[PDB]
Amino acid sequence: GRVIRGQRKGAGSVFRAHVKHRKGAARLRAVDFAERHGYIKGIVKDIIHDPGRGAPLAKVVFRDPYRFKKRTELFIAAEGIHTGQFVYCGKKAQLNIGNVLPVGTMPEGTIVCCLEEKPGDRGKLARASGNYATVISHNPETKKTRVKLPSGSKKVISSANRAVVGVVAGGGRIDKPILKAGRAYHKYKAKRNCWPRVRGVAMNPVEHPFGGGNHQHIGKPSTIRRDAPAGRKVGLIAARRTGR
Amino acid sequence: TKGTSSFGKRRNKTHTLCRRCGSKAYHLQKSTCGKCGYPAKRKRKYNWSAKAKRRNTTGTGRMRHLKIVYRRFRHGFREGTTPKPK
RNA sequence: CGCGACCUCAGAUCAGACGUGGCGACCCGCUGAAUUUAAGCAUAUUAGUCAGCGGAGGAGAAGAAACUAACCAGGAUUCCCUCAGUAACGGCGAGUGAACAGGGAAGAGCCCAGCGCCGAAUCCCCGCCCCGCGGCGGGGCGCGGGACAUGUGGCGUACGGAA
RNA sequence: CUAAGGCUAAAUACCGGCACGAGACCGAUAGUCAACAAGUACCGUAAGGGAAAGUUGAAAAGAACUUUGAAGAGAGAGUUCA
RNA sequence: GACGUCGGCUACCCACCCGACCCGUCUUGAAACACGGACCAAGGAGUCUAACACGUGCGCGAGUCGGGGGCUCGCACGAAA
RNA sequence: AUGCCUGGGCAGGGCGAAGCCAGAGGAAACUCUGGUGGAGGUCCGUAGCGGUCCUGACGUGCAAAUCGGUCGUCCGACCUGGGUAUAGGGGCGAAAGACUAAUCGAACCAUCUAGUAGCUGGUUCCCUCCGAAGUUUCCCUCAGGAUAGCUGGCGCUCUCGC
RNA sequence: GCGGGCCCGGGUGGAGCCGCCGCAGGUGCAGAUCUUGGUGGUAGUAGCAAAUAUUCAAACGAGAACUUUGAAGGCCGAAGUGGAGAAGGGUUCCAUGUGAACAGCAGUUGAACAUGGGUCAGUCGGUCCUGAGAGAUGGGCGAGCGCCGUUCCGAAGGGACGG
RNA sequence: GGGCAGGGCGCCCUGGAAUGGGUUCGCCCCGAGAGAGGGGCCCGUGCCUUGGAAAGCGUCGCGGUUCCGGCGGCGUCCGGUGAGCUCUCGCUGGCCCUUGAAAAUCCGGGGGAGAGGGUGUAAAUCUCGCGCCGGGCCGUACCCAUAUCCGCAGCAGGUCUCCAAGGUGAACAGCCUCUGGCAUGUUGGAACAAUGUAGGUAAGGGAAGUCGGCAAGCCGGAUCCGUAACUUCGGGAUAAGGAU
RNA sequence: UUAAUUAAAACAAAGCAUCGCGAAGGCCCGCGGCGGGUGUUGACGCGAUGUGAUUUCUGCCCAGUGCUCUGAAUGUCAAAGUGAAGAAAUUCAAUGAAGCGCGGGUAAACGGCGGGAGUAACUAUGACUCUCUUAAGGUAGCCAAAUGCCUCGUCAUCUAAUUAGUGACGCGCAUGAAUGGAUGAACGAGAUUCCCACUGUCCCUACCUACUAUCCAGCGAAACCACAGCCAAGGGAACGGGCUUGGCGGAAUCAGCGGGGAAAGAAGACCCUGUUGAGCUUGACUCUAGUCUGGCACGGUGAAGAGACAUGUUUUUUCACUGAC
RNA sequence: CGAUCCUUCUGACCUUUUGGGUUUUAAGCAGGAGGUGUCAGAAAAGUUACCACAGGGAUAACUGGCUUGUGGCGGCCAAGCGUUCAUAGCGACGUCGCUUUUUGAUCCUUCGAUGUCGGCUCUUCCUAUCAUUGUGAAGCAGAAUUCACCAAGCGUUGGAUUGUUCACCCACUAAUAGGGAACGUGAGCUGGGUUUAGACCGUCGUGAGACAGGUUAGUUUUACCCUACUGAUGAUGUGUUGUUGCCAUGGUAAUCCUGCUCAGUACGAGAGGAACCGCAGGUUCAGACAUUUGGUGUAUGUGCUUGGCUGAGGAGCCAAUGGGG
RNA sequence: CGACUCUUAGCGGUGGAUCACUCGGCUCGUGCGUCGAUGAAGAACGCAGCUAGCUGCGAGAAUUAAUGUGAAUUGCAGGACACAUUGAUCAUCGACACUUCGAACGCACUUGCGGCCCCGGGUUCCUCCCGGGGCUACGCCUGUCUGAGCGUCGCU
Ligand SMILES: [Zn+2]
Repeated sequence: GRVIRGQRKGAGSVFRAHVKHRKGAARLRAVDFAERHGYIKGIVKDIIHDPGRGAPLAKVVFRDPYRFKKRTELFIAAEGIHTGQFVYCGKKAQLNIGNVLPVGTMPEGTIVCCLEEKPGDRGKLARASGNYATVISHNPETKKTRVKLPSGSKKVISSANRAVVGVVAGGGRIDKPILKAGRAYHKYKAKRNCWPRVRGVAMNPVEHPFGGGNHQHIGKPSTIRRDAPAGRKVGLIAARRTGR
Repeated sequence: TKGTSSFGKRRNKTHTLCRRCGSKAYHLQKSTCGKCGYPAKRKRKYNWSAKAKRRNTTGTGRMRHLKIVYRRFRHGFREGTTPKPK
């Protein structure tokens, strides 16, 4: 009957992210001649808190070697980074915490964060709150490397793309229980309108396939094929095994 | 509550006077008339509202130019001449 | 290391003109249902219809066969009678449904590309003189410009044409 | 017959626009919603909805003037064939 | 029997005797404890087109026809004839 | 109804968490006593917000949902003005099929539309003559049709108290 | 005249109407919770009972319980029945005059009616800026009205100092 | 505007401190320089001064038939206070899996690209003190709510804010009063019948009425004692129960 | 939280456990686009669910319906391509993708978790034993519960009396373990039982006050209305104001009153019919967005290799380049 | 055992296949088959308690109508019970009736609506008589007792449980007899549970949903019209008024029990145990009245007090009746 | 005979029914068959001595000019006119004029901010300021001017 909840999130205008107070996109420095051949030095001016993000950000000031200007970047602060610290970026940068260098140069077993899944995308992998990627082994031929992601998947990546040494600052955030409806409400108010979740079983049979009936029961198997039309695909999406 | 109590708080208006048709239809938020479609170049009209179409037609207004056009056509659409003087 | 032609491509409050919108009874090009009928209802019917969009005129569209016919043949298009509620279509049910010929209203035929012949013989714009200028034309004088040979103009088009 | 190019009035249609003629049509609850300051008054935020409402008298000759009452209202008088 | 007397069946009012339940409709069955109904004035519902079938009237008659068009008028009567 | 932006507001009291001070005991670990502190989606409670009970008043009312008493909450998932975004098989919903301009299990206006009804209701002057049936069979037929039957009208072919 | 109906007499009325032979129709009302309009019983009835409260004297005035003045008694008891605003209304604001109509009694009163008057800004705000957001050009889609998008497939600054 | 009280400083100088010191309601600070002295800066909305007593107010008395925004005498003074109410400023803390806005506009700083006259003058004055001219357009009344808005209305409904006196009182609770506002909320008079609506009171019993303690009633503030079962050890709790 | 009958045991909530996704991605919007939301985002994230503080646990079952995994070891398998005879339309043959069949996993997926007999030195119950059956046959717990027809179950307490309340029993029509079981400090305008105090709820009503109701001055409606209104019996269409037989009846009214007018209201909400509909569901009949797969075109260059036909053709497998994208 | 349309087979030297000719193909004529079991022949799963519309009293859930199977009640015969003895009291095997206070059957009135159970209050009526008055009978010695007759005048209670009708228990009493009046009584009341919409549990269904299976919260509108009734002015006649009175007619009212004496008597082996007339009084009901007791109390009568206000004393007022004797 | 009530009749009340009128509709037919960037349709605001509405008009605002006709308009005054004079009113209308939005055009819609030229006040171009006048919207056609290209080329 009605359009079920979840379909209406795609259109937006209610479920859109609250991004007014956010400090901006957390991207690595753009690849250029300095980072490609040598290294560029920047100063960690300050560390700031990004609303709706567990990890704190760090403003780093570099100097552009083409015009008399000082560039500013919003890196994702690795754990241990402090203000008044020099960070070095590039192929010749030393292997220290808070230094973004290509994963090809760094040795095996290196722990990195804000990894670039593709060369030049300014860092996309393992950058949530405390997650980190592990460099497993390098393949000098074909210029490829193996990376263990926080989810446990091993991905083949290019050696050209860069990564920041160290884990992301702010680990152990999920250890503390929320303990309140209010804490969760304030957490999700800074992110999006998705916190109050109503069970489809408790819903009417017109706003959710699981609704209806004189008893609160699903009635049909929760596991559903992933090749199902929107509106019906609800519950466990293409579950392989559903047990404990 | 939904009735007399709710009718009390009708404090702010949504429609204003349109500057193309003169009706109080120009919607402030959408910036659209809904009676003539002011932001749209073309006048809004539909065949399913015959009475609404006849309310504002060519003959409804002054026709300050159309009447003189009709008179000029009737007399021959002539220009640049005067009747014989006394 | 620049300049000078050409091909593609931009800027102009460059000089001169053009379109926008409205009405929409009639017309043209699209999109386009359901009430209704079938004693239900799904193909059908309502129906290329209502609604929606775009485009002009005093009319518009169509129009001079890649036609109709099988006859001793007719000969652009449009409208009326008839063909005819016929051939034909359809859960061959409800229902839908032309065309040819014949008699009238009117009646008008034509033009390019190509093929080819002619010195681009062609066309547009700006200056001067004469006529006239309130739907800006005609002639003459301009080593004044432009378009055109990646094709303008005259002859010429299926009824043959050119020399 | 000669497609993949083009032009063309005539007989054709016209519930809109300008100006006319006509009626075995209705005659103010009828005929257009609208015979009259009608798409007017009015209603709804809006798309939109939408009325009721003609008649003194030939001629205002529309009752001068006296009188009761604060006045509305009367009683006389007068105009008019009425 | 003829200046306060005659005839007026019908219509005005009253009295008496008998009879007599409120109309329309559905229904086998309505006065119904079935439904509509305060009263009055105006309006108000089997029309028109087309296709048939039957019967009747008229004209012609193995014939019949006016559909459409044309000839007479500037249309009063005529968009008739 | 929800999301966002920009502003405003929320007396007086109770409980007395972290932290800190002093005293006493101890061999240490540390522990008791008296204070300071004012945290809490803390309690009573006003403004504000909402509407449990009397199934009170009224119930052609003050009111197409109001009034009295008693009520829950009142520092946080709080209340609220303005601007803005989501438009109808759509929106939104701490989820009641709740709200979407006094209408919501599909808003409002106009048109198709004088949509269809085997079902209700109604169906307009007089007199005269004739005058019925609820039965046959068939139909997804049982509140209806068709078909015979009952009926009326138009006649026509003949016989005759001639 | 069985009847539908019709012919005379009287009163009002003042300008058109009818009989017969034929034709034509939007042609006859008691009902349809019929449409429009008007009028009755109810009925001088229900009612003019939410938030404590008025009294005396005088003035104007034809007219006084409701107006004004003076005095007395009261209430709202500074989160007020006080003084100013925002949205909204648009002359409701002021003075004079009237009591035709409204203020569910009345009124000499009113926010009623009729006449006239009233809003004075560099400093108070709009105007300026941007927020959530809306919306052109470029580009793409779309039969089409238009839609998608606000930096995205752009030759995107017509600005400035010095020479 | 000038000056000074009064606050704040994460500002400087001398000096180096355990016998630890300074200090707040709490905190907190110190060899990365505490206490003790001398200074510096910011706000100074407060006090004095120009404005400014000329004007305003409270009184006493006159000019003027009347119009008349008049004329004059004086006063506008001295002190203390408070967890007192409101506003503002400044420190100090606690909370966030909340971190709590953009732009217009203005200013400061690094540099010397460039200018100046050459020994009495000049370029410059992010102009030091004056002097001259202009600032255009729109709204400006009133109501802002038991009668000026929306609910068919002069409707017990709804509608966003500022100002917030005295007494009692914990209190912006309720009640009484001052400034201010009004005639009791679309009418008055006469009696006080029955039904009612809203308040009360009742001998004895105390829920025996009723589906049901529905309704009403009981307790209620403060001070001093006391406070169980259970428990997540936080609570229960103003438990319960006593005296004033 | 249902504005306007339901403020609740309902919703939500932190806590707990699953599922998809490493970006040419997961979910979703969109007629359309190199479109858009999550996303100013990256597994401690986003999206979809179930249960719903703490403690103690979370038993067995994949037979059924789902979901998911690989798999030329393959039955079915459309279009396109290939071969065949025919004059051709053609039909036949081979080949043959995804999906269905075939094989595993998954129940904190949907869900489910039995019936007969014999048997212990009085009886009784019954350890224990036998047979038939499924994918296991309900485990720990709990209850005559908000869940129990019999039923007002049996026993004890609470009363003088209790279908109510509380504590134990399991025989449970038809309790039960994240369709979550048991417990549980604090709290609840949630539903019930008892006790103390309290009182007009009552015994049993009485009195007082204010505002109406009453009357008057002024102003003044509305619903409803076949005609109107006294009863007993009879018949009637089966309960009469009218009819029949009797009883009887007397102007105009005031304040109450609720027996009657089968009183007023809404063309009954219930039931049925209609070949009238709408909301919702699916193992109903036709379909459709979306999604997966196969074929043709955009779609090229180079290098090798193999099968088949045949004595050059097709299928082409793999590896490289970018010039399309 | 089967119409149209469609398919398939058979037959003709069968017709057409359109400008003519040939051959495939196709369309034709005739005769069979494939099937419509709802069988004169639609292609077709559910739910709605969120519901909607046109109608039906043709058709259900109320009452009232005919009948009385069933329920209740009463007779006829007599084999027997009754120590002997059928009829003191009963009565089998059979049989005849009465009632609509139970459930049944029919659908006659009502679906343009007759408000659907109980309880409270209130009036009247019936006897199929529980008790009281008057009597008959015994297996009646007294007491106690059942059976029957005239007989409805007066009575038929207070409570625990349950919404209950019904049902059981406690206590008192003469007795706690049975029923009707639209299963009396919702413009009289309550809404407790049937019976809207929100929810919880168990069973059933894949599902939406269903449950004479349980639980909780869930708006009870209007009289001023006519009649009936309670009261109040009144009304036609008596010439007008006043007086004191009569009376037809209606209504009707009192009821029951305890103690003393009789009397520990009659009777009786004993145990036990009366009755008539008298005296004192009580239950319920009816009509009044306030001397006393109690209640109310705003004579707002008189003191006492909290907050505030007239400067204070005095005298006062405000705080919807300030509170309290 | 009273009051009230029922019927009929006369007159008088509410009501506007019937009839008779009609500067209005409906239908058919004929001719013409015409809008706009030189600014359309429509809308807003103003214009009369007394003027609210309708109609008419656009700061030249109940109408200007010209032609035709020839003594009025009128609800009242004022009156212009000598009606032997282009001369009152009317019709025609060919000249002039035509405020603000609106395809609406400098950007937006507040009636706010501007740019490039000219003129006047101010000035003695001296830039401000004030007022007035003309341009400044998109797409597109021809031509002109200025430009870009590691596109194709020939000389140095
Ligand atoms: Zn408009």
